[PDB]
Amino acid sequence: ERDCRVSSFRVKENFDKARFSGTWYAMAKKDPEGLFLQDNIVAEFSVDETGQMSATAKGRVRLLNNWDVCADMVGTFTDTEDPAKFKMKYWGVASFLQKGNDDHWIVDTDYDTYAVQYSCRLLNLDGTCADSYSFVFSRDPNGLPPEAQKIVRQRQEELCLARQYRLIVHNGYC
Ligand SMILES: CC1=C(/C=C/C(C)=C/C=C/C(C)=C/CO)C(C)(C)CCC1
Ligand SMILES: [Cl-]
Repeated sequence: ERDCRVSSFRVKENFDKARFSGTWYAMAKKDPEGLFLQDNIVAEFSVDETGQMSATAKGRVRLLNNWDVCADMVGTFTDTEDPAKFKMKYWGVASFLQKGNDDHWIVDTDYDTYAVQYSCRLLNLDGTCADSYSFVFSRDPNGLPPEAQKIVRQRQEELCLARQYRLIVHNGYC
């Protein structure tokens, strides 16, 4: 019954880059295919005088055969016609870290408590996502208050992802 076409997904009305700036702690994630950030994930968002949003991110990644490594990433966002939908060019401060360019949607936020992010890297032929990821962020590293949690759960369901998240631990690995 639920519409899981990516083109159907609502995102944050009148998204405000300035209000979104600062530190966001990843509390949960739905993983894409392939190498991804593992845990201890913290993002720092900024916006400059011209209005270009950028970010940095720290987090543990496990390069295969179980090598751990605190990845240190940089992201720059290109605006689209939708104020909450961006193209994110990203890379690591080290050359060998993953680079690429992902859709970056702010699905919902209240700016001072929670944010829900979404990226579809590849569509299915029916308009659903073949390869997605999603972060839930909190301003407080100790987690969301119940009212925000309940909103986030609704957004998770709307993205057709609600069963597919895992919690992210923060234990000082970085
Ligand atoms: C950059 C960046 C983001 C995603 C970064 C990613 C996905 C990094 C992946 C790194 C890997 C896989 C390293 C292993 O080589 C998110 C969406 C958190 C917003 C904050 C800025
Ligand atoms: Cl569930």
